[PDB]
Amino acid sequence: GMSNKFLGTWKLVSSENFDDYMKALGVGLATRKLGNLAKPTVIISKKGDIITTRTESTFKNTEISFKLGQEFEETTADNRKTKSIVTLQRGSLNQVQRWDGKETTIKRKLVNGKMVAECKMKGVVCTRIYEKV
Ligand SMILES: CCCCCC/C=C\CCCCCCCCCC(=O)O
Repeated sequence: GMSNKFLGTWKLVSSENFDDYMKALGVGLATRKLGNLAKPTVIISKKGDIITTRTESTFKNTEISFKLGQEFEETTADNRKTKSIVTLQRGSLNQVQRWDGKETTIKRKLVNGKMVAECKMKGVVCTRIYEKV
């Protein structure tokens, strides 16, 4: 299952290409400006087979709870209503969001104790690095 090394509180220390990733999602300028300034905390916890991923920032908070491999309804930080699935692949916690015939993926993996999130849509790739708090 998911490594217990994912569990805990993570703080964003680096973000590369987030603006173009948000543009690809259809996020408007004012929102992108605040999104680029945000340095969120991400909290990953588990209760039984239910994993919760909570994101906290001054601008927006989000929270998803899911079982691996089972589709769930998600509301994203930019208020998309998606159908999402999280899978485990070679230690990587991989989230796919689908809405209106579109798709984006967020792959979270542990690298030397950091969590690295790779966000992909329409060939635009964003990398966000988090440190454990
Ligand atoms: C990080 C999301 C909350 C704070 C920023 C919200 C600003 C704009 C909403 C549009 C961004 C939606 C995509 C967020 C992807 C975050 C991936 C990650 O966990 O690093």
